[PDB]
Amino acid sequence: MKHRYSRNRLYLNPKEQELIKDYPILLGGAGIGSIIAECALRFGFENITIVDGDHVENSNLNRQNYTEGDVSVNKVEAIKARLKSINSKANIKIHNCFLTSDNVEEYIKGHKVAINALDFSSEVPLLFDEICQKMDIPVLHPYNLGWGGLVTIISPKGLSLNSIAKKGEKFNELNVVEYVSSYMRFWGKPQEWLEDIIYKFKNEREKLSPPQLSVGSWVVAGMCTHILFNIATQREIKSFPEFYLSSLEG
Amino acid sequence: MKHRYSRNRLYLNPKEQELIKDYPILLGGAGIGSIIAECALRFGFENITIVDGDHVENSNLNRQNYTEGDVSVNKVEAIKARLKSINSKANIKIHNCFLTSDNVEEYIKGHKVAINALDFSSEVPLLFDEICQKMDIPVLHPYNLGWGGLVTIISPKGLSLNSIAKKGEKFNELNVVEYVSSYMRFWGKPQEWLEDIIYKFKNEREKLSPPQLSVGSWVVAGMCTHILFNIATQREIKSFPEFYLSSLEG
Ligand SMILES: CCCCCCCC(=O)N[C@@H](CCCCN)C(=O)O
Ligand SMILES: CCCCCCCC(=O)N[C@@H](CCCCN)C(=O)O
Repeated sequence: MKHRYSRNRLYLNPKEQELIKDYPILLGGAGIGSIIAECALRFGFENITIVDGDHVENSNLNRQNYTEGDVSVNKVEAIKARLKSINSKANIKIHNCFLTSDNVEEYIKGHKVAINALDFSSEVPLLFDEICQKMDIPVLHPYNLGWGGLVTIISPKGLSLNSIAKKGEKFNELNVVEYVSSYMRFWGKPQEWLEDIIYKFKNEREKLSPPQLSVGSWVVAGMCTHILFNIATQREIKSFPEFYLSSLEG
Repeated sequence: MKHRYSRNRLYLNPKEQELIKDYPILLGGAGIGSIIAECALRFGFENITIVDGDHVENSNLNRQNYTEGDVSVNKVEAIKARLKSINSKANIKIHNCFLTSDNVEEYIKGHKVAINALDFSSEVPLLFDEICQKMDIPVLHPYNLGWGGLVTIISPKGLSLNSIAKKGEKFNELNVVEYVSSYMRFWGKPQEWLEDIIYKFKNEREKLSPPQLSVGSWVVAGMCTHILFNIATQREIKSFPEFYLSSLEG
């Protein structure tokens, strides 16, 4: 293995390090995804495509991979600068574009795995998954539950997130999180912290974006890197409606 | 709360955000601690002292908070640059020196909590904890278990790591990790992945440094930030001999 991956030994053999080096990852969303990209790059995944159309905002600094100097810059330009300072020989391809129903299929082509970190206020979070399923591309959905990291993998031949959507209202991250907490309580392991923050968020007078913490960003980035390593080396993983939830109490 | 910590709301109230802002943290060791430092800084902990005498090497980039440009610079110089580019008004005090029996007490004095990330090949890992107990400074011990993050907190009036050290034989991180695996198995939760890497590492022909992965580093950084927040806000915590273990498998 290379001197950069020296301490990866025993956990990974030389042939696995080689395999994940060129494994093409598609990253939709450079918010929580900017933390995921660094952890995955340092692990050894050197072929990452990042698509995001937002700019770096002040409020990102509590949980995303940007600096004071990055504010007002395209997230994709900023995270590529960061990633290429970690690994100059890395293959980091960025696109400062929003995903739409018209362009999303062309971006997906050519990748072996995808990470759906798209805001539900755009238009294509679920269509993205539908297209990936058609192409044998498993999809990681990472969520920042503040204290917890949540990941579920949409597998090509399995259920989609549609199963938790009601046909009359739009579907966002609050539906996934309400699904997860309800699942946990039903099966005898309630996450009262998660139920508490769901309750607090719903009863807010003003309508704001969900809160997120650096802890959940860092934990979910670790989970994704492990899941990516498992998919690339064809080790077993749980697919939706199953999920991975990781927190200080677990 | 500044607009930088805007998305921290509900999880933290404004009075909690202010408290951790000036909460003096001592971080001994800027390796795994460099990942911990960023996650805690973005969370709102703005008063961090970092002590480490090593320089940045190539093998650090697979799991530590450094870049190719940082290589050959004092780890403490690199991590202060990284952190201060995230938050210019942060109070980041560094010391480019190894801790010894003579200097370790004066570094500890003045902090409310400490993170002992000191290599067990130095002379002061256990003495570091003893002084903190004498001063009512709880000590977090974070460990990188590859796929897992492990944190144990030494509380001032509780058991120290001495309890698992053997009178007469040398004590290193493998003793801590072997206690955790044995403890988990004792309780019917064997971590066979963890037991596997211990076996592989012990039966290594050559004597090398333990492997570590970016996955555990990112996970343990999140755990430490949650634990730090709980200690500052006087929320209950688990003390050694109990510990926190977090992995995808759990
Ligand atoms: C009230 C507590 C619930 C918190 C909601 C989760 C918010 C979140 O994790 N949002 C990601 C987008 C990923 C979505 C993938 N379908 C981001 O803002 O990057
Ligand atoms: C064979 C598997 C066992 C792995 C050993 C754990 C190594 C580790 O986590 N070492 C930290 C130092 C923190 C120590 C705190 N008392 C570092 O190298 O930063």
